[PDB]
Amino acid sequence: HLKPEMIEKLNEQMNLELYSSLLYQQMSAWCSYHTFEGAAAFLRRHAQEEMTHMQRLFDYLTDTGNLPRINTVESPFAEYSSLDELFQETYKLEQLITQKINELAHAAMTNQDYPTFNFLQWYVSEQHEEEKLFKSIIDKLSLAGKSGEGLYFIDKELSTLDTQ
Amino acid sequence: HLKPEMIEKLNEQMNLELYSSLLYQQMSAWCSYHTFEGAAAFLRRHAQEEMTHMQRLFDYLTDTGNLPRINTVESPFAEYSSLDELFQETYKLEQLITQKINELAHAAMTNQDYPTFNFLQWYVSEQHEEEKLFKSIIDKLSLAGKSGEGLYFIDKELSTLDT
Amino acid sequence: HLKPEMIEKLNEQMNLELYSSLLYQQMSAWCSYHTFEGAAAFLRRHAQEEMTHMQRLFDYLTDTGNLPRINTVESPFAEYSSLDELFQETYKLEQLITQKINELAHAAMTNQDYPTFNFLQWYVSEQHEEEKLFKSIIDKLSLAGKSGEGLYFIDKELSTLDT
Amino acid sequence: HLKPEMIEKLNEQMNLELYSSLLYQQMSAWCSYHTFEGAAAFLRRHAQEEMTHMQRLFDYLTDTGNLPRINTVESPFAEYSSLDELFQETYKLEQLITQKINELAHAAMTNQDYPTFNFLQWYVSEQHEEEKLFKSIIDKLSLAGKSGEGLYFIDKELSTLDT
Amino acid sequence: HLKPEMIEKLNEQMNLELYSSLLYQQMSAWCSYHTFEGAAAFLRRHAQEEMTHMQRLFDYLTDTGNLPRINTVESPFAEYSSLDELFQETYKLEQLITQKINELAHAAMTNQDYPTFNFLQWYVSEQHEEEKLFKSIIDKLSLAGKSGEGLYFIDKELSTLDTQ
Amino acid sequence: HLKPEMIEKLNEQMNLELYSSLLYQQMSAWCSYHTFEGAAAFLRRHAQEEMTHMQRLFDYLTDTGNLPRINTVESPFAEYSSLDELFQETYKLEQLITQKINELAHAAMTNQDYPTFNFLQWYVSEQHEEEKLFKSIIDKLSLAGKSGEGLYFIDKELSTLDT
Amino acid sequence: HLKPEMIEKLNEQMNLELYSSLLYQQMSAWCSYHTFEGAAAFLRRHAQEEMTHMQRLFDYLTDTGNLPRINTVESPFAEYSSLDELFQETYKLEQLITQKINELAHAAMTNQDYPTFNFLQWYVSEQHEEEKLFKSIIDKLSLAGKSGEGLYFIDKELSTLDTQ
Repeated sequence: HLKPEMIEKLNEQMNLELYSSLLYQQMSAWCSYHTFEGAAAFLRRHAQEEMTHMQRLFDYLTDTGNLPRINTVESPFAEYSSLDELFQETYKLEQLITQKINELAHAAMTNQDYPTFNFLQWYVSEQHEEEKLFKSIIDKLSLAGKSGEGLYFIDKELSTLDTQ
Repeated sequence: HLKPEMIEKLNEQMNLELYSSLLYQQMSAWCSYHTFEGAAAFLRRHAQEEMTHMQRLFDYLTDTGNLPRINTVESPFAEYSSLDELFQETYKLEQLITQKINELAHAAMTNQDYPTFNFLQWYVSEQHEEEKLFKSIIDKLSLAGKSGEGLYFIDKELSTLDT
Repeated sequence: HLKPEMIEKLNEQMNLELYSSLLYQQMSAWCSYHTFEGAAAFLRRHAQEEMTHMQRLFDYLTDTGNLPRINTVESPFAEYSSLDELFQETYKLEQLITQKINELAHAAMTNQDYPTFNFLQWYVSEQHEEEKLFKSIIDKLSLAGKSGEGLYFIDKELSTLDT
Repeated sequence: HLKPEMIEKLNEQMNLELYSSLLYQQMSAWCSYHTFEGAAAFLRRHAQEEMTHMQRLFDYLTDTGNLPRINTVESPFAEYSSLDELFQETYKLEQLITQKINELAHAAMTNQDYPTFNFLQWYVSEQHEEEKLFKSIIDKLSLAGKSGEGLYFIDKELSTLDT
Repeated sequence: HLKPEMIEKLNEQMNLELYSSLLYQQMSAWCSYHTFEGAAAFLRRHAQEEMTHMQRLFDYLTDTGNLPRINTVESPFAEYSSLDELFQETYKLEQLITQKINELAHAAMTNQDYPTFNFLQWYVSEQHEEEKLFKSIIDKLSLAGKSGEGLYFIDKELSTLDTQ
Repeated sequence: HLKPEMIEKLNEQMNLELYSSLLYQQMSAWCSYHTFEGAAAFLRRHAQEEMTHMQRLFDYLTDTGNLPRINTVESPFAEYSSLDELFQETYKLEQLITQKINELAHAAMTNQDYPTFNFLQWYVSEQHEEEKLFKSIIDKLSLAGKSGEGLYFIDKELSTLDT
Repeated sequence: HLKPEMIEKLNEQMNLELYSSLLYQQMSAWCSYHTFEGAAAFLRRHAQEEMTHMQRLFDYLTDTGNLPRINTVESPFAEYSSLDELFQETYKLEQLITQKINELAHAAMTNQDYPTFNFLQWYVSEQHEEEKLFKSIIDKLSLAGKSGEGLYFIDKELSTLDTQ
């Protein structure tokens, strides 16, 4: 009893959360391969977090009598020139996700779908936290990332970052 | 480190496990949509388990100096005519995984890759457990799955199976 | 404080929740009378839950300087041809409540009543949970409700459902 | 010590108990193969119990200065047309054991072997409990065993019966 | 989905483990009859251990969709001239069992049956332990077994041997 | 018992592990003398670890009715130009140890010595972990090892690494 | 600091303790091969003890600014005609160690090396314990070691000797 438009938008965001999980997972291999073991462990944990975001959309869709649908997932494989460029990409992905959540909420308002607007609030709030988390990592690299010694400590901080 | 043939079969297996995870995820949606909430909960738990099979291959690739590559995943989306057909498919999928693992083990032997052969034993053993679990569900469905009532109870058992 | 239109839709919703409580109470009598004691126990618990939905609207009206008014309640008394028809009706009632809440939320927006919009989110969220609970009971009845035996078991599940 | 006739009937009974253990073991294989995993688990536990009946006769023979002799055991392998036929056979086997014990008790009396008569009371009493357990399983199968669904539930009960 | 050859080999080893249980049980009567109560108790416990080896093959066969089959079991009855000869026989039985496990593993390799090769590893490892256990008993008898006083202490050590 | 070839390769690997222990021990002195006390502590702990590797082979040889032989061990003493060079040598040594273990596993398979192949699995698995550990130290030195300050921290991390 | 003479005698002594470790280890295999498993265990534990005596010297040398040096270690492999003869050899070795420690102590006095004389007191005291331990084993053997039965008991004792 959601409108088809909203069902699909929700469904697409579910797929986006899935992609993001796999992108973070893939990025963790780049890190491991380039010796950034602590950044690898943060990314792997973050990948798992994103699956949780996926499952939550998946559950909203099944609970409203819909059939979520996992679409083709493009390969997340990429090359990065530095640890710094990899985290620039994570931050831009999180900004895209934020923007798609804003579009979903706007569409929910325009369609007068108050259940979905309310459901989305969890994501509005989480994306705020995500952008702070990923911006703080860029800010660390900016400040201390210009030597191997600096990278070595940031890598250590990443090994346990956000496990409060 | 490892031979090109081994790296490639490992990487392909890691992708098959990822696919399996998503297929179980997708099937649990089919189950919720058709009111089998227990089966859905079991499929969802099992999706997560398959992800850990993926990760263990991912971590062996990275630990051996290689860069695991998550390839494009085909949509797991499908139609099933019955819960029974859906679990037939899970069992076939698990027999395919069993077979690819055995092929990987045999490649390891013939390439004299003892570290890989040893790594794979975890999968040989897990696949023995996977096939019993999925076959036993099919057996439940053969025995008691021909009425709503039976499905009802099987669905309930599935809601806590293997927990 | 609040606009006349908002006070009135709130007050009407408070009365709909009261009615819902009594209707569930009345249905639990139909269930006891027809030997479905489990369904009766579940309906009785749910009647109490609906009363708390009533009270929360009552308390928001009073907290905003208004005097909530319990209007005459129509008799919830009715005949049902089956336990299945009875639960069809509970689900329709819950979809009607969902719809009135969404109308109330929309009125809140268009009146730029942000305190009321915020108060209503508790109901939007509760109604999402109500519809799943009632739909799942209907699904149980579709699957296993066509024999005495199935009803027996469904009745037993209902006796502890959502506790 | 004991008379030749007593030593021999004891030794034969010890072999019948061994055979019974293996027959229950073998039946549990038939049950697993046909998907009755609960019945299989119960048969397997019961096989172990029959082994302890064997051992107690073994230990009485040795304690009385005799050398117990495990004779050749016939293959317990067989085909059954149904789980019901299989449990019919367990019950017949248990009635045969009951009868051989009673013959042994009577031989003990007529040989004025009071130590043996006293030793055998453990078996008289155990056989009373064995026949109730096996008869009750047959009764479950008569009552609810005519559908997949019933078998399903009976199988589940068997998985924890007498534990 | 195991090959018939492997199913039968597994099945035969199951029967061998069963025989061995009954042989140990039978040997314990010889011991009791000849007053070696402690050796009797070790043998009875070992007989139970061998049944466990049987059940494990039995379970692998049922779990792979096969029907294990208990065959005719020959009588284990024998005469022994001494406690020492009885333990020579236990050691040779364990060497036979070891060899049949090696043949089963070789056949598994040749057939490319990696599940069965992996299953058999438990037995490769156990048989290593078994041969040490039974060799140590022969070594005790060799060293201290030549008098009744010696036999009396070895019999006492046997009464609680391998119950760690 | 085992074949002469297997006995000899096992004995030679026992000796290689012993040598490795003493090399780590000697390298720890180089590190102490050049003020890398944390590196020295890690190397001392690892020398003890390699001693356990030696023992497990010694014990397999004795348990199989053989007589292990500790051969003459050449002095492990050497000059290192840097801490980075020393750790490059430890990694090369672990690679050699891994390769010998793989040649031993191979010889076991082709001699059909399944007991030894099984025994060697512990080493296959251990050498996988040894290589990850020693490669990670060289990776730390590569990232952070180019200033006294960086060496200072790596040395700290090494003082408790892998405990 | 440390005079050359002292550094050398200390390093030699480190190497003798390393040799003694390996000799005890090699002797345990002899015991194992001849079925004296309790003796083998004792010697394996004692080879570990000697290694700690090696390490304590190693650390004294490094702590005084020297570079201890592990020299070539000659094969400890030997034939022993009996368990008794093997323990006669361990006793003689321990007397040699005692004597080398006393020569080191004397060298430390002659050279006015009070730090080293102090360091060596651990060894003086230890070697007094070592000699009692290995003498007591020979004394068990001369008393009860002339029958297989006697040997079986001493072997049992050896299996847990010196463990608290």
